[PDB]
Amino acid sequence: GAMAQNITARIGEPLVLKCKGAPKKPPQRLEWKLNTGRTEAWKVLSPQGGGPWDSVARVLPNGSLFLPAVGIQDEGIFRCQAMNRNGKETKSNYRVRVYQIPGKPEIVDSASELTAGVPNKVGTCVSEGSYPAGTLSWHLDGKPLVPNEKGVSVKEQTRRHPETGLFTLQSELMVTPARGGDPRPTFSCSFSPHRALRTAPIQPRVWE
Amino acid sequence: GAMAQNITARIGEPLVLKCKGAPKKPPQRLEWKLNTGRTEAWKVLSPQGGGPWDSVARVLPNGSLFLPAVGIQDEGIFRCQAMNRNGKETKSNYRVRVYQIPGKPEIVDSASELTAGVPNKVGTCVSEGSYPAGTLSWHLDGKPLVPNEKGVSVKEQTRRHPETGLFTLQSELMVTPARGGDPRPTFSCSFSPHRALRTAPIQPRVWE
Ligand SMILES: Cc1cccc2c(-c3cn[nH]c3)c(C(=O)O)[nH]c12
Ligand SMILES: Cc1cccc2c(-c3cn[nH]c3)c(C(=O)O)[nH]c12
Ligand SMILES: Cc1cccc2c(-c3cn[nH]c3)c(C(=O)O)[nH]c12
Ligand SMILES: Cc1cccc2c(-c3cn[nH]c3)c(C(=O)O)[nH]c12
Ligand SMILES: Cc1cccc2c(-c3cn[nH]c3)c(C(=O)O)[nH]c12
Ligand SMILES: Cc1cccc2c(-c3cn[nH]c3)c(C(=O)O)[nH]c12
Ligand SMILES: [Cl-]
Repeated sequence: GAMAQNITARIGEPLVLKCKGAPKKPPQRLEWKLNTGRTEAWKVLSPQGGGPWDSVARVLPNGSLFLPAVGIQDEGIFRCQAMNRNGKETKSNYRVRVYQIPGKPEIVDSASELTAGVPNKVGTCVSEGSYPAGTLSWHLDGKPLVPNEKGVSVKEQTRRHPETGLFTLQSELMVTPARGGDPRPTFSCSFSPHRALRTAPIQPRVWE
Repeated sequence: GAMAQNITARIGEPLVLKCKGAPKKPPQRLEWKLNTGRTEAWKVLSPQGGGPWDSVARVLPNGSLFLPAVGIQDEGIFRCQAMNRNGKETKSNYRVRVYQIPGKPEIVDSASELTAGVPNKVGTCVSEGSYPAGTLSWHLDGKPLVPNEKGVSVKEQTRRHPETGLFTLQSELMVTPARGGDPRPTFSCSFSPHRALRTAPIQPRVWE
């Protein structure tokens, strides 16, 4: 596409996009153009408004475009074109990506006792309500645990809420602990999209 | 009053105030209370909306209060109170003051020729369209010119636009230049509400 400002908008929160260069109050010669999941190619929005788009996006007295509640379908490109009283044309170009922060991740069904030298199911971590999906990762004493490595196996699962489209992630961690290691290791789970959300650590005990 | 967050809102621009602690989507147990120039003491706004207030301020799906175009009469106090799913009450308290930036100040009717030793009309400076009024100040070589001093006299005039309520300021500067000084001094005028807006300097000639 063209040079744009990248906007990240939270699902459910309002979004205001400025039409740069426009008159501060009506009358204004401006046009908004948007191409999102709600549109078949470009849709033109006028200051006069009207029609179904009035429940979704309206042009404000100052010429900004306002979306009361951003949803998944508003991902896309939003463009404004305006004229001054002087006569200069100004263009504004936005790449809108939407997001939702899931709830705090949770470790469920954790093991109390690992046996060094064999593979062990450590636990299952669950994140609910993210958009885009994101990923779950595991940590040992603060160091990141890399899958397909030192007897570390991770399996993951993504599910979509049938109506909101928000993702629920489930991650299963299996380790083979090393004979002669920390007999009380600390495992955590973190969600990464924005900062990271970490779980409460689990501290199982190992046969050495 | 009580402890509040101070909000400065530009006349003509939208304003969104977050109702902290509220659920991100309906159903929500929340109330907005506002006391501004549009109200006789407190006015309560509900998520259901309705009535004349729908042309002025509405409660968004996330419980924020939205004002499409702030005006002078929206100065005052905006309060929210909410219950989350856990059950805690959260309060949000805002003191909203509105403002407008005037256009660039201009020197009109400047003198090209001053005579040192007598009082001289240097010029007249004009600012249009501020809220609150603000004040005009004069500068000599970049250093601020203080009234009631070395033959420095300033007279000022404030006018109100009969429909928008915005202020137009007019300032007249009179100096008594000093014999033996800069024979080509530089005078500017600045508006102070936020940064300061300065005029193009005027450079008269002084007969020492
Ligand atoms: C009456 C009226 C005024 C303004 C826009 C629309 C649209 C529409 C155009 N693209 N997306 C929606 C429709 C429809 O979709 O039928 N009707 C409208
Ligand atoms: C109750 C309520 C609260 C907040 C916004 C709206 C809008 C609306 C404003 N801009 N875009 C949509 C409409 C509508 O007129 O459909 N109703 C609303
Ligand atoms: C590259 C670019 C950046 C920002 C705005 C535009 C517009 C445009 C938006 N409304 N009206 C026109 C157009 C075009 O449609 O030509 N191109 C643009
Ligand atoms: C201040 C004031 C003057 C006149 C009417 C109303 C209404 C109203 C509600 N439903 N129909 C009208 C409300 C409100 O309940 O928000 N406030 C008002
Ligand atoms: C009652 C009423 C009549 C006509 C327009 C609006 C708007 C509005 C239009 N563009 N932007 C905002 C709002 C609001 O969303 O507050 N209410 C309105
Ligand atoms: C001090 C203070 C800060 C923030 C909100 C409130 C509210 C209140 C707002 N809507 N509903 C109640 C009240 C009250 O009116 O009890 N006091 C408050
Ligand atoms: Cl007046």
